[PDB]
Amino acid sequence: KVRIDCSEFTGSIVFSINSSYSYTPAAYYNNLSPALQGLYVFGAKTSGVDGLLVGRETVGSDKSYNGQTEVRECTFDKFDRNIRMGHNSWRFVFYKVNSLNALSPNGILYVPAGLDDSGEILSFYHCQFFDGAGSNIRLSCSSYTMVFNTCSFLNITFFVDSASSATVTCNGCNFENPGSASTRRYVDISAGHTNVFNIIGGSIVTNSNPGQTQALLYVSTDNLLNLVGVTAPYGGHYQQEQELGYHAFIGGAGTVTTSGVMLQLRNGAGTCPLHSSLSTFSNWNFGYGNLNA
Amino acid sequence: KVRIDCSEFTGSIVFSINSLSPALQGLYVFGAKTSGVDGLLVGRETVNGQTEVRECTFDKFDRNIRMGHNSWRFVFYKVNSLNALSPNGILYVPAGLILSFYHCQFFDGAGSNIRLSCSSYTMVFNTCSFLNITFFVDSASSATVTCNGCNFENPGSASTRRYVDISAGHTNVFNIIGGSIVTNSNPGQTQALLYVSTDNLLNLVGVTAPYGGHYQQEQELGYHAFIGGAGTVTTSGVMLQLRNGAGTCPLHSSLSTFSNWNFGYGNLNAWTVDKGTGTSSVVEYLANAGPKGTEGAMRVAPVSVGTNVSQVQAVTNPGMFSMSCMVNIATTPGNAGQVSIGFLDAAGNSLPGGVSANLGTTTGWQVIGKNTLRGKVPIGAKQVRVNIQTVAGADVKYAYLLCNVVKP
Amino acid sequence: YPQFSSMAKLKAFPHSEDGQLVRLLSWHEGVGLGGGLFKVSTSSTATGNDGTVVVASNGVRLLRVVNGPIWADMFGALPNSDIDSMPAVAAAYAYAASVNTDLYIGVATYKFKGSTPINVDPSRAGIIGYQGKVRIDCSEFTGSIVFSINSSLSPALQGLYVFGAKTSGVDGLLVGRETVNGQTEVRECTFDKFDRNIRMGHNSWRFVFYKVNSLNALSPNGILYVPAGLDDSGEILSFYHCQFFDGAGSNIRLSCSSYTMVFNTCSFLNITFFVDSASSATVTCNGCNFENPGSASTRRYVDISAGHTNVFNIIGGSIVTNSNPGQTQALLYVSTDNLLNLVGVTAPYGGHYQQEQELGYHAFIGGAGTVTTSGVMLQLRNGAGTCPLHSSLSTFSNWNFGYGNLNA
Amino acid sequence: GYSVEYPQFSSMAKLKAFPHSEDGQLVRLLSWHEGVGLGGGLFKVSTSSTATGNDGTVVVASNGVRLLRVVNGPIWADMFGALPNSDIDSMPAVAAAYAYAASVNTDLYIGVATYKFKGSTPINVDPSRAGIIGYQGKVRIDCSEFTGSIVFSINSSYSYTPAAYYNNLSPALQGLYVFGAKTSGVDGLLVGRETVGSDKSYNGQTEVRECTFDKFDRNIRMGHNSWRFVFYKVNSLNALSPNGILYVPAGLDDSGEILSFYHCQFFDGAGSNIRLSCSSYTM
Repeated sequence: KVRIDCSEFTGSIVFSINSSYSYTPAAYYNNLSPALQGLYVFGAKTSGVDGLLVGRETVGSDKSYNGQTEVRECTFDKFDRNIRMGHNSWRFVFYKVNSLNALSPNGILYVPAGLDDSGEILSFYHCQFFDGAGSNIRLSCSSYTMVFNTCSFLNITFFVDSASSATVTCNGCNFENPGSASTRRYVDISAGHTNVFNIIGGSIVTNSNPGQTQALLYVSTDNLLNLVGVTAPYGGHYQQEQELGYHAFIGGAGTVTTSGVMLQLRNGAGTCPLHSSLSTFSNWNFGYGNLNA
Repeated sequence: KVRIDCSEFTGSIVFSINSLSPALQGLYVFGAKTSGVDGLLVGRETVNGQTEVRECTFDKFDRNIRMGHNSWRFVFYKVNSLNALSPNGILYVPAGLILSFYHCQFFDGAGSNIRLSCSSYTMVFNTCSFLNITFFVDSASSATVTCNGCNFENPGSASTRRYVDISAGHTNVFNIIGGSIVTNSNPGQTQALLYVSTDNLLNLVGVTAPYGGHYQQEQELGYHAFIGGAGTVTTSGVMLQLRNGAGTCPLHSSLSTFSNWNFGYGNLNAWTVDKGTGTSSVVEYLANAGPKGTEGAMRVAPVSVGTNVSQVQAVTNPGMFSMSCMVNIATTPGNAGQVSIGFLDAAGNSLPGGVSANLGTTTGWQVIGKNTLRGKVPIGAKQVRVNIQTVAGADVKYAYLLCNVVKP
Repeated sequence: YPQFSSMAKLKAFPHSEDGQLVRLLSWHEGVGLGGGLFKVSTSSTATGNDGTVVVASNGVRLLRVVNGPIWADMFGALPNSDIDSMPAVAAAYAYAASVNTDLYIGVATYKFKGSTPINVDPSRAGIIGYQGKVRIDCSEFTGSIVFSINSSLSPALQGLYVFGAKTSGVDGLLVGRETVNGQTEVRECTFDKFDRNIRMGHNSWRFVFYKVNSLNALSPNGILYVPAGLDDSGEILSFYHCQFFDGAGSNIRLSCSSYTMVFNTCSFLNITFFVDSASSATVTCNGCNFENPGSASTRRYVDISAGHTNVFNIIGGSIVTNSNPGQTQALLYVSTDNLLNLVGVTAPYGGHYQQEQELGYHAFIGGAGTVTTSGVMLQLRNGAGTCPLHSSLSTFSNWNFGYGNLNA
Repeated sequence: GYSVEYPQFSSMAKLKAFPHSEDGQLVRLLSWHEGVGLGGGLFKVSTSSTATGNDGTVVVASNGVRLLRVVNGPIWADMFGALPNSDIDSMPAVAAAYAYAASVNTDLYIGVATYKFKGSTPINVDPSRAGIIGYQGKVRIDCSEFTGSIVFSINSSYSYTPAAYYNNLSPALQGLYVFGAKTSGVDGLLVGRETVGSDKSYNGQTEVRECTFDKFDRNIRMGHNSWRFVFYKVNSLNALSPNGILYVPAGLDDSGEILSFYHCQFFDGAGSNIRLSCSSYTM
């Protein structure tokens, strides 16, 4: 129950977490105690003031051994970027960490491209990511692997535009639009190649809005979206045909796979197919240029 | 940062845990790699609560962490284990005995590894990392290991050690879900980094299979693939690195798209042989003629006109594929021929997304298909057809025609 | 002094007082690097370079008051940052060459982006790390070559670890030019993860390589490539204590005719040395090691595969063969009309030798060329055994019954 | 004319004793030792820094405020208080300077002079991180009073990368005339390590250049992981041991690949010789 009011702080970052060692004793000590615990840290949405920097702003003379560092039971609120990955952002674990109401469009959680010695299993357990006023999560770094376990993504979009080899795994997470009338996507893998997004279990909740004019899940060419053990939602406000030209849940020219997915066959409003890549029938869109098949 | 120096401790084990605070928390416990001196024993050496070890590091013991007989449910959180003396020193579950690990790091063994040898034993790792160590599973029967969101890597290492080696027993299961498998370039990866033995299973879900130019697993297997062993491999939502400039390889024999791919039938069945007008062209099965000299091979020496050997099988979107071939050109006028992969719908119509690999003129056993025979399964595809074309006047042996379409 | 926090602020201000001294705190805002005193000149028409000559927005020149050496930070290079430093380093080198002084680069990591090569003119200036482990990250560079060395003395390049990301079509170092006296050296540099790490082009200068490392290239000729057609490059290419290793499929290929290369105390590890020049290529290796360390791979060490009158000399040094499943092919190959001379070196033997699979008989060297031996030693006390080297060294006539009879 | 560009301090002691209070302020150290005119430079005052003091590049004032040296180029020993031509043991200052230099992957330079090395603590050069370079090749190191097992060892801290990238980029030792007094048990240079480590040491491409080792027990001795070292213009002379000029003992691990010597002079006449006893060794 410690609250840190940073409304009058004008620095670039309030907290940074980075080891002073390249190997030992960091390989013995990082895991013994949390780096930050029990702190509710909030600002006043001042431009240029970030909450937490994970790693360092610039590449060090040597590597910084940050593996096994923990941020626990903390909230970062009303900063420009609440949590930002820097160099040497590897094997950090966030347990019961909340990020909310950030100023930047990437303010909830930002992983910029170009990071050195970063990307090994950035883990989040029981974390809450929330906004609704334009801030989102964006993963832009290549060869970056993140795991979210029992986390909540509320009124935000999870953007992945890494050039290559991003892997996001969500186990038991809930994606929801509570209170909001926004048509924003839940997950948007918009660029690069060999990017993988896994939705394993959890729930996808789609509360009614004026009309869902775009697909809530989007996977671009050469990327993969895997749905495992999850129920595909349906609502009468679903109007994804405005974007795609047809009534389907997922957009984009990437690939979707389905394992243990359920449909709401019991929904009075109806049910829709998930993605073009799951088409049962050949020449489904008459893309052959003829009527063959 | 509490530091427990056990370099002069001469006992069998330093700590034991036997019967909701954690049992241990906040301790760096290290030894001097003295033989017979173990760090942590979970349970007793001789034959219903939940207990936890958090925020501890075990280092430089014979066996850092060892499981014993105990009925309590154990959970590890932010535990490091590194640099042990015993070959099983990182973590050892002996035979004759759910164990859960969260954000634990098992690394820098310098010869020490993880070994699960206990039958009917279940282990779960979440957001853990296994670095410069091997994970052995030689349980007699029914061992289960599930790694969700974990990383297997060789950071800064030249070693060709395996990442996962399921080496014995039956009905042992190893699941890799999400996370990452990273293979930094080394002097040459001449053995498979994943191995699943007979009657055992390796399941890969939602993880990207890496590729690197240093991959040389054919030295062990006789053919270019990622996983060895006569067990079974399943894939669901697995991504292949189709745009990797060095190439891509199939994953396992158990995922072969085509029948009689290794000519283990003892014949050329399942392969459609079309000599064309070249009735004189010879297409024969040759025993003990492949790369290892212990496997079948198909020799094709066309005369006057080329010969095409093909096989078609069922496949459908969604899917990704990669194929490798073992080819030995004895002699050829020019380009010896071409291996090609095409897709068709159920009505036989050819579809876009076909790929081909030219055989060239170099003699001797060689891998074909690395950066050529790969891609995405086109939408609406219902059949996949491989065709092996050999030009007239060329004499070529073919072996291990391994294609994988990674999908459920 | 009047103070400006950044180059942008310095350029934007309307400087009007001739001779006035102003202080630049830093080239980039807040970094505290690249700053210094500048003198306003209203008469100067010198070309701006954003380093020693700054042209303000109003056209007034500011001339850097230099107290000491030129640093790339003075031209806007940002060490240990994700910003592209190549324009600043290129501009700094251009100034350095203009005053016939080497460009010193401080120890740090620099990112090279874009597609514009830097051409080092060794008759004017080299690029020298001062002093330590300087890293030049070219992973995002998309040009044909990062560095070229061409005039048409201090070393041209020294103390630099230059690496890419194995992007196809992006080469590391080109010595000479793409199209048709003087001596210059490349020393203490590492080239890593390019398509072709080092490629020879057209040039009349005698190049010497000292303590140069080349490894892990994408191209099959990626370690070191001497293409055919280099008629204008008549000088001997010399290498001293250079390491060519861990190619991950990349190799050395000499394809140019009438071309001579000399290697002294170099190591060729986990790579093949190819020579396929049409005629009159000469490679001499004195005190070199050819080995397959850590990977135990069966790939050939030396393959003189084509042409005529090509000579490969192995003088002293060592040929080491680590054990594998089976050495099913000869590690040394010399084709028809070519010559491999072995002098004062020990031929190795191992029980894994299975060269009869390729040759039909048990011998160390393959090919229909010629092998000579002077002062060569055999491992006569090797318990696994010993084998003959080559057919061309046959003691007895009609040894293979190639006469078509039993004569002799 | 009594104005100065930056606040000036005549010695390291005065710099540390002053109560620095203005964050970011640039101050000038005229010299490490008062009046000597060596080791000076510009320092940036930092009140936020928690970096460990080393009395060279990171200075901690008496009030705890850090002063950070503005360094352009290699590290010099006189930045850490090393004094030319002195009777005081210079090995602690050079060891401290090298420790920082290696920590930032930068070579250590030593100014032209004669230095005395006393005590018994060897300097272990990590060729993957930093070398020790005598300025203009005219550095003399008097080890007559050194009682340790070896003056210098050269061994990498890595088993593979980045040693495969860095070892070649600069010499491990250059421009040093190192001599002892033939006291038994004191060796000059150890190439590799004394004992087999848990992992191998990637020492390939490491260079000793323009150095002389003289009047030691064994001047140059090969240890474990002694592979692909190159010695250029290195001289070994007047050693005590019968194998003192250059000794390769038997039993060495991960050793023997192309140990190379260019323009080296091996001379004695008083009983010391070269002996290669290790198997599978190529020189």
